[PDB]
Amino acid sequence: TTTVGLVCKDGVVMATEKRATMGNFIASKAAKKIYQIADRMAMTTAGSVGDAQFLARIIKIEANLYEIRRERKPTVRAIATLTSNLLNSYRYFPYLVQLLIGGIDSEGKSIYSIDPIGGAIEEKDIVATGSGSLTAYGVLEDRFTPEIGVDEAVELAVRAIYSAMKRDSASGDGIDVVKITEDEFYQYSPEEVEQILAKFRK
Amino acid sequence: TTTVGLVCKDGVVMATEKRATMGNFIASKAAKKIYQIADRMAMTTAGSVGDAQFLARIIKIEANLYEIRRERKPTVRAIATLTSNLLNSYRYFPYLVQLLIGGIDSEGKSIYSIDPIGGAIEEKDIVATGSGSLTAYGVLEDRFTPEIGVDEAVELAVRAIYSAMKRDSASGDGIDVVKITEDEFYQYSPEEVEQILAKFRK
Amino acid sequence: TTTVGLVCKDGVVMATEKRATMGNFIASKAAKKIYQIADRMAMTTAGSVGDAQFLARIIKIEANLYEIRRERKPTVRAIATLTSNLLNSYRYFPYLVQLLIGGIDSEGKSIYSIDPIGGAIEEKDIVATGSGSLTAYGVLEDRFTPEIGVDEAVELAVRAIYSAMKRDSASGDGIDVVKITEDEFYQYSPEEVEQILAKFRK
Amino acid sequence: TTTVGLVCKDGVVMATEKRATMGNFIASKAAKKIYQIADRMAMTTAGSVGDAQFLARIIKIEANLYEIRRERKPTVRAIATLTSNLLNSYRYFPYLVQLLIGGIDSEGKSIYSIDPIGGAIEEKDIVATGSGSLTAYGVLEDRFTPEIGVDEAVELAVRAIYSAMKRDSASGDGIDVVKITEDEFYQYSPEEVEQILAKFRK
Amino acid sequence: ITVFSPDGRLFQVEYAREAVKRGATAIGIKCKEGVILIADKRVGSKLLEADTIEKIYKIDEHICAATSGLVADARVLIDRARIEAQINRLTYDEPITVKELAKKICDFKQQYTQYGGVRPFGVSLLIAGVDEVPKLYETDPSGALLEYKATAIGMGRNAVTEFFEKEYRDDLSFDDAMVLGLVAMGLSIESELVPENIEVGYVKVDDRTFKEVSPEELKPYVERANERIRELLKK
Amino acid sequence: ITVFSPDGRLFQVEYAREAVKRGATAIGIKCKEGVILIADKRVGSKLLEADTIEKIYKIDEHICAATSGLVADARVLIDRARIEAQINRLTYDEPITVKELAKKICDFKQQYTQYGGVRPFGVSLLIAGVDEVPKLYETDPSGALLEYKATAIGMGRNAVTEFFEKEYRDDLSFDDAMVLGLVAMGLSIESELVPENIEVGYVKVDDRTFKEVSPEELKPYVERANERIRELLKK
Amino acid sequence: ITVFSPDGRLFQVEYAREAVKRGATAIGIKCKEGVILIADKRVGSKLLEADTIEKIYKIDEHICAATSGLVADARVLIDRARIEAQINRLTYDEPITVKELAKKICDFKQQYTQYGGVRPFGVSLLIAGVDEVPKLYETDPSGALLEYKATAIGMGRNAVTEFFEKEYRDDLSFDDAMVLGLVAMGLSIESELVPENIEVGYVKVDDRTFKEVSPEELKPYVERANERIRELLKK
Amino acid sequence: ITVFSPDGRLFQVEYAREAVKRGATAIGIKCKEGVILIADKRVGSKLLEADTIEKIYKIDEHICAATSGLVADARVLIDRARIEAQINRLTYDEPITVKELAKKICDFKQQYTQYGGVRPFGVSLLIAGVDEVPKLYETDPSGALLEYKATAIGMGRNAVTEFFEKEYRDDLSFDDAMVLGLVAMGLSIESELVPENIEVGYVKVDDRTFKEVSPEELKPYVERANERIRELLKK
Amino acid sequence: ITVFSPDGRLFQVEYAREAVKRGATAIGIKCKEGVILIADKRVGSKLLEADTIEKIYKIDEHICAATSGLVADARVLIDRARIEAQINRLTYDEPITVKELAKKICDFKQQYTQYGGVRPFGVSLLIAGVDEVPKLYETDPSGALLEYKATAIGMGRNAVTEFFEKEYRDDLSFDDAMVLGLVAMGLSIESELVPENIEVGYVKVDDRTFKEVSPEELKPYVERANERIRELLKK
Repeated sequence: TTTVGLVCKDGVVMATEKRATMGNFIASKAAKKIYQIADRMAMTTAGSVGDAQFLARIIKIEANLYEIRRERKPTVRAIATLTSNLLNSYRYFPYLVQLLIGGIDSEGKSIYSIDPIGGAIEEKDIVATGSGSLTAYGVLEDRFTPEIGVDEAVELAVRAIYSAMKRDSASGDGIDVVKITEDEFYQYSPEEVEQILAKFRK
Repeated sequence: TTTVGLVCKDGVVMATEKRATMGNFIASKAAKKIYQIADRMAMTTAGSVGDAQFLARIIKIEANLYEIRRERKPTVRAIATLTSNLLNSYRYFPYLVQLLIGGIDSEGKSIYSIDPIGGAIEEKDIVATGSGSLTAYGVLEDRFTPEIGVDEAVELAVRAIYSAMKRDSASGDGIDVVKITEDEFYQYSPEEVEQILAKFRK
Repeated sequence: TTTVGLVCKDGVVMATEKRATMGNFIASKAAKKIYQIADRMAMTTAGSVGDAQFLARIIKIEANLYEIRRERKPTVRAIATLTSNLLNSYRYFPYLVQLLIGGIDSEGKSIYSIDPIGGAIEEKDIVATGSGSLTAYGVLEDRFTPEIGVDEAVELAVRAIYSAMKRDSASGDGIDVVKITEDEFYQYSPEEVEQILAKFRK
Repeated sequence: TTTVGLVCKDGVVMATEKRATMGNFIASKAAKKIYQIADRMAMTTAGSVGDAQFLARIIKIEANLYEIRRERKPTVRAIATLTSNLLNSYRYFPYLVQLLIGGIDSEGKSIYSIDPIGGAIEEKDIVATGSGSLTAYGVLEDRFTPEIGVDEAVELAVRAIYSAMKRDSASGDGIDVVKITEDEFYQYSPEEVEQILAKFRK
Repeated sequence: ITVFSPDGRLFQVEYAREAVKRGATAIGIKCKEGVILIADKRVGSKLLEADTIEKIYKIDEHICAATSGLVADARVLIDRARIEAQINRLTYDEPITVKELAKKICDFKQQYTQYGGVRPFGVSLLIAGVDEVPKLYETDPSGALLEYKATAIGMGRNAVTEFFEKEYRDDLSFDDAMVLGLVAMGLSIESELVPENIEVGYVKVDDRTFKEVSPEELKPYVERANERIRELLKK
Repeated sequence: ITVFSPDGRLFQVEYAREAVKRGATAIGIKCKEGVILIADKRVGSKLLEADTIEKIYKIDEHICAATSGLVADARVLIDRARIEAQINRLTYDEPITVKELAKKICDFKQQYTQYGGVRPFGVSLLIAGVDEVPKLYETDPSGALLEYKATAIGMGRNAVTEFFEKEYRDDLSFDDAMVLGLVAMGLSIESELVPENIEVGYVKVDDRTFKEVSPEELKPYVERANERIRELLKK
Repeated sequence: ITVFSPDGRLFQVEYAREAVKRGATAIGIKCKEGVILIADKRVGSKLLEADTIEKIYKIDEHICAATSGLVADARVLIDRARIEAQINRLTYDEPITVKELAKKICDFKQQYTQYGGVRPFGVSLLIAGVDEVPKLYETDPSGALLEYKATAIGMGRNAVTEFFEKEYRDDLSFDDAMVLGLVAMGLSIESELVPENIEVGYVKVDDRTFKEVSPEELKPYVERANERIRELLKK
Repeated sequence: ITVFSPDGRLFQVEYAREAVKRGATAIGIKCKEGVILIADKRVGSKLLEADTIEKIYKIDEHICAATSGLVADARVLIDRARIEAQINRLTYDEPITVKELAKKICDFKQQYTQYGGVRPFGVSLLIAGVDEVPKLYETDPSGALLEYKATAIGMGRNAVTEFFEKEYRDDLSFDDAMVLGLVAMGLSIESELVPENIEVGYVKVDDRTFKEVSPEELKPYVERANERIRELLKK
Repeated sequence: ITVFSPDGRLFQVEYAREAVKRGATAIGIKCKEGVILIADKRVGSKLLEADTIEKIYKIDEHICAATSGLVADARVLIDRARIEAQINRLTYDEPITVKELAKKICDFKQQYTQYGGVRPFGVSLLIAGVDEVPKLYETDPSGALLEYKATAIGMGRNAVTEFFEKEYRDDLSFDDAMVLGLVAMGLSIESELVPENIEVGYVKVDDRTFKEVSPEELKPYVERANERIRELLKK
């Protein structure tokens, strides 16, 4: 459990682990925990895995629903605030997940962190939930400067969750990353990320 | 987690601790536990962060709705009361917060504290609410006088909050302040506040 | 709480202890746990006097109603099953009172033991309930025959019940007994029974 | 409690102890624990005694109704599957009872066990169930042939329940037994079963 | 109640539309520089207070609507627009588009027309705002939606709409567009206007916030618009 | 029940207005110094104890309302109006305005006009109070909200309004206004009044409290009015 | 069911009033020293028992009611009144006053007017009591509630009201109010009463409780009235 | 509302079918490389903006559906299609097929025809889409569903269906197929098209994503079409 | 409203029956080797995609029904019959019998003519299958089921039945049965058959699996039937 997210001057990069365990039994290690909600808009999730993917599907269906219906793709803001409202209505039922929905929209770049009882907080800045987060956000803040490429942003996010990986293997050992550039929506998958961590040894 | 709020002779100035934690861990750079409800009304929350956010949004929507329907701008009492009856209707899905809603209307200046158990009480010119409040009352009330400028008051608010922050090992950094002067609803935000508290050192 | 119930060749007799085990507390001494449901049909209870008396009122009424509506005297099985459905419906409302409903009809004679969790067991000759169930039954077993007279059954029943009834001294004064012989729904009353069991001593 | 059920070349034979306790006390041994569902079909319960009684009446009433509605007797599987759905319908107030419902139809013979929380499995030849399963299955597996005849099976089926009920502290008070030979639906009764063990160690 | 006619029209929608027709005219004139939304106060006598009559209701904070028809039906549909407009801010944290709100209040009209336990509204609304470009809508009792660049509802509808086929232009100067809509209003009533027996609001492009013409500001526009109104009722 | 005509008017609304015509007259006269409300009890028989009869109903501490139409409809609407005024106080801790109280119950009337389950409330209510400045509204069966400043509902509407059309000045000290309103009532019924067969309430500017004017206190006004009433009915 | 006609009257309510007139009269006379409520329980057949049949039903201990119109409709309303008077004692631990009770069952009748799947109760009730001072009421099937000094419902309404218009006085001796009341009853039927076919109950001030005037104690009043019942038919 | 006719039809369906004839023609051409759906947004005034009025709606990411009949019903019916589509996608992670999408919205029209609580939706839709092969449906206001290769609903149905019977192939390639449906549209309105008076969408096979034809991209096809429309019309 | 005729018939049901007659003819024929079911894919234009018109629905793995009457109703009844069939499966883990499937949808159909709030079905189905002997049922719009040894519904109702009275031998083989039905169908529409204006499906006994005869295997049975259809339309 860690999510990191950073808002560059050339796009948006988010990262997450692939591995979250309940007990010593491994619930996933092949699940993506970054989902793509709308064309160039992602959702990243810290908490349990299960609720994260089921929830991302509803928010995706609703995002597609906003696009088709209103004749205009939804803002990052629109979908974050719509997830927040849903979470809050849904506090009788298991959707206690702390999510970072972010992307690009007509207003530029943003990532919102979404409180698990619903309640968005706008960031033009950087964020981590999780239990890997404590270390990662520290390392994240050290080499982040507001003049930053997404070329190096992917490196940094990998680096940050590598720090989280030292604690337990629960975080890291599989890591997803996304780069979003408003004309590319690239989800690296293990193999490529393995080479960006092959410059960091492990 | 404390809020102070003070009615000045020509406005309202109130402040909170920006400090928002999960453990003791700082997830984002900003998490404003101060909301603008109406054009010259605030809502400061001492207690939970996420529950506050969503709840503020409701009240805020209703303050706008009020204005549009009645062709009259809400008074401080109106929003403040509206919130009490709201909390009480919605105790089935309780928000565990001690708010302070105050600011400025045609009628003049006032700040009300609102329970989730309900009831909006009015505080004459000083109020402190939170775990840090007992410490806050101390600093606030020595140097508060019934005649105090808005400018003299901002110095006092930051000071009243600051006394708590050094005391806790789960606080230290972050400040909210809003001077509401009857022309402006200025939200000073971290940078500007910082030079206010580089006159009281550490 | 001891109940006996036995099907003769020529009568049906059942007995109970006057009050249940309530602790050292007592309320009245015109309390009874033996009620008349239909003309020649009784209900004896193991459990609370209050729970037994209320439910008995509902059953007596439905029995009376059955009788009227189909111009046929209800048979004991008809009431025992009727009472089975009331209990199963009310298994999450407090009626853990466990009933022996027996007496006399056109189809013959029985005693049916009816449970909070439903069904009805036709007891073909000897039946007890309670905490005094094992003690009281053993006394019965001893002199029971399928040819026992109505009075011998009365003499048997009072001795048998009196043995388990030794356990409580704030219920060993008074005894419930009933004769069902198709001509008498006789309920003896304390005084007339008491000279019988002077001989088995107080 | 212990059940068996034997599938045969000439029938279905099933057996269970007749211990039926209410509270935890044996009121009387004037009970059954084999209930007749259809013309040539039985239900034997392992689990709590209370649940089994009323539940037999319901399953049964539905089976005479199916015979009436469809002009054709139900199959072994139809009743067993119904009992599965029946259990799952009232699972807000659940009945915890493991019913072995089996008997005879045109398709041949079979015994289906149904679990209180879900589906109905077929048991190929041999089925047993209860806290006495472990011994009772132990008798079966060292003497069962698949060319086992109906009278032979009654002797084997008794021996399984006999051996099992001695060991447990929750099982005894005679053996109930049933032969379903599609010419008779014979229930051996206390009288007869007692003689099959009096060829043993009584 | 609501059933199809042998023409395949709704008897009750056509009757609802005539209901609009005996209302009181409104008018909306659009430009690239804002959208002007004007509605005619009813003054029948001098006992009618005429400083506190609603004819231009503000719905959301950059979307206003004017009305004609049954003022009772209309307010309730307007209150409903205001709740829907704020429900958008609650669930998406962004104001409703001028189109988006328009559809949503017409769902409300359309549901009533179809159910036989209730009758359609006998109101038409003009909903005008700026979501990022000026918009002006006209909704019909059926719940039909038509974007427009100039429009009128009410009694003056026919007069004004015909009028806009000559005068209206695609781009206009806001000060021009404002005056052109007072001229139209003047024409339809068949008399000079007085600043306090007409209502005017506007969403401008620069403000993106509904504002409403105070009587004094209005004053010069009535005066310039009176000269052309005079020319027209001579020819 | 309620459907539109080929002429666009809801038959039920139009007929509810005939009920209002068929009712005992009230009246509102608002000046700068506060707002008065006068209602005719009449006659009765001489067995009617018509000095206990309400027709002026206090809704809120600073609001009263009068009525004409169906008595039954009137009373029920007034009980909802009173509930509404206190519900505002429950939820916003501030008294309801005169407009929002009048508005809320007109929305409630509009609910009973569109639904075919019910027939309309056949009542006109005058809502008068001083909430932030004297305001006197008149409500109509449909929920037509119109603000007046001197008005009449009931059997006396045609007469009393023509009276107010020449005579109403906006200036008026409170006494000149009460005498004005009383004269108007007198012309309708075509005779001199009895202060016991009329009931006068008022909400004042200076008190901002409702008081109902008892026959003792009303006495000097009546005397100065019966003078004028007799005079004008000889012209 | 219930619809307005162009004459502004709910036709079903006007038909209910005709139902009242076809019922058996009751009458109430009010004095300073209590209120008396007399009702005709007169039977048409010999086999019909006139020793038990109510036309004066006790509501609360301070309140009584009489009735005219459809006995079935009445009996449901009166049972409602009995419950309603008792609901007051639950929640405020005081006895309901006469106005609030009559008003409450009237608010109930008014609902059944305006509810489209159910029809107006066809009944007028005379609710008499002494809550502090004497009160007498007449309700109507409309929901109309009017306080009267002396009145009738039913057959006798036109005759008896008229009769009171001359003979009733504002104050009377209880004993005189009683004879006057029974005279009015005899004039209406145009025959002499017997005690065995009228019911007279009251609520007195001094007692503050309801008692019912036993046939033995009815007797002397009926004989005293008999002389005048003839006198007025020889006039 | 809806019941059988003595001729074994349903009145409300038949009059609804007439509602479609009284609408604005639309029209679909299915070829092997896509399905093209062109609708007539040909306007009634010059102040009706013909560049922000919509009559071809996207329903999913490979389905678009055009409409004729009543505007209001259509919008709502299609909104139901958009939710039903996405609901499918939610439950099965597979995008809803044209046929099956059409079946659920036909069930919905059928519910409103079936049941006596509500009147039918008076619209015909053409649902166009490539599920995995190009599919073109016609939906009728009863809830009937028919697969066509080329079809029309609305005003132009008579002209357009007759035209395809005289010119249409199935080895018709995409460009020629676009011109066919634009030519056919021209015949409906008995004039040459204008690119601002029609909206065109197509789900292609190769893309398998709906993309709308631009006003820019309309122009090559309008030019070609016009040579063939003029030739036919001037004969 | 569905009420009684003074002839003991339901009218809505008689009217529904004519809707069944005016529908698209199907037809089932049973032999002791399985049961066939043929339904005419009806085409009015060359622009119907006729290969995709469903007129024989599969309902379980051994049950199929074709239909005649109103197409909208027909589907929902069939969608109903599909869930119902499966529900039997879900609770008893048997297949539903063909008779019981027919009962259960006919019990549904009855509700729709029991309640006067909603309209009847106007669809008849031919539900054919193999429970454990072949079956064929004709359901009625009342909701009543009759077992037929070979029958039709629709416009061929009398033509097909008449034919079967003479031709039907009982005691038939499948290949004969196949052709026999085809003749009966070709005579319904009174012309010669092509395989692509009929859809044909069957449940064999010796497999108990449903199959739809693709036009490839269909063509040989047609060819034999075109000889007999010709013979008969030339006598």
